[PDB]
Amino acid sequence: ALRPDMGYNTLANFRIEKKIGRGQFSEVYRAACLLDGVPVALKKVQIFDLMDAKARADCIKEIDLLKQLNHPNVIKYYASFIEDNELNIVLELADAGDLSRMIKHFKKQKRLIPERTVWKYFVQLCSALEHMHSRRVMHRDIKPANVFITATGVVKLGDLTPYYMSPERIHENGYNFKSDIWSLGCLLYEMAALQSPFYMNLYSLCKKIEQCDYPPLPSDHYSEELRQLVNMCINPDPEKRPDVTYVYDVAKRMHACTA
Ligand SMILES: Nc1ncnc2c1ncn2[C@@H]1O[C@H](COP(=O)(O)OP(=O)(O)O)[C@@H](O)[C@H]1O
Ligand SMILES: [Mg+2]
Ligand code: NI
Repeated sequence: ALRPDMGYNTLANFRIEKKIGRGQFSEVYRAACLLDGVPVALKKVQIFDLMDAKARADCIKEIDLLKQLNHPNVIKYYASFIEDNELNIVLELADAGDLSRMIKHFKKQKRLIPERTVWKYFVQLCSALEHMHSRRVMHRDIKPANVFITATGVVKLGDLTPYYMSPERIHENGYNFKSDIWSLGCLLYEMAALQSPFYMNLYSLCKKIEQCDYPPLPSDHYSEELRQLVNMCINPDPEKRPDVTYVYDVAKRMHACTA
């Protein structure tokens, strides 16, 4: 039964329409908020059957930080709450596809993504990430499949064996902001090459990374600007990588003067 005072924080205020995903830790549904008709993704997690006191604190503290985020290029966290012995996370529905599939399209058509199109999407992604960093929140899982795109071409940085392993993460050092920058650079490269720069185990990956053993992007399709931005973002040394604000400023310049 409906509970109007409860907003997005109770299952009674949602109607489940379809199971749309199965995760390793969760099951994901499409649903509608009965109060305003807004469609949403609803995750249900058995955190009591998989987590411990400490983990639940970390996860829940993190989710609560995430709900404060508010930006057009970042998946919105409307609510989270314990109910039926489960963590329920209510998220902005991002239903139309993602960067991983866009890249498959181009591969299938045997075409590269024009530089202009790369910037069109990358600049939105930078916008998303600068918002997060400005709020002192690290994303932690930047990868093409986690970069949703609406039917209208809007980037939606999705909800936080990882796809892009940074050197500090490979060696179990702390993830931090420069680690997001590393992923961001790998993603820019992947948009331009249609493959990860380091496309195979962690030792050989470490080797490759320390020696920049990745194939160069073709200079006849991609500007020095695009290629240098990749180069500096995936520098093995975190201190050599630029902050997100510098990356964003280039993306905006390049988006402006290629469109
Ligand atoms: N906000 C969302 N909107 C639509 N689908 C989503 C959303 N978040 C996740 N999904 C889908 O749910 C599936 C599994 O969720 P996932 O993020 O892997 O959860 P976990 O990693 O905790 O198991 C994925 O295929 C993904 O496409
Ligand atoms: Mg999963
Ligand atoms: Ni190593």
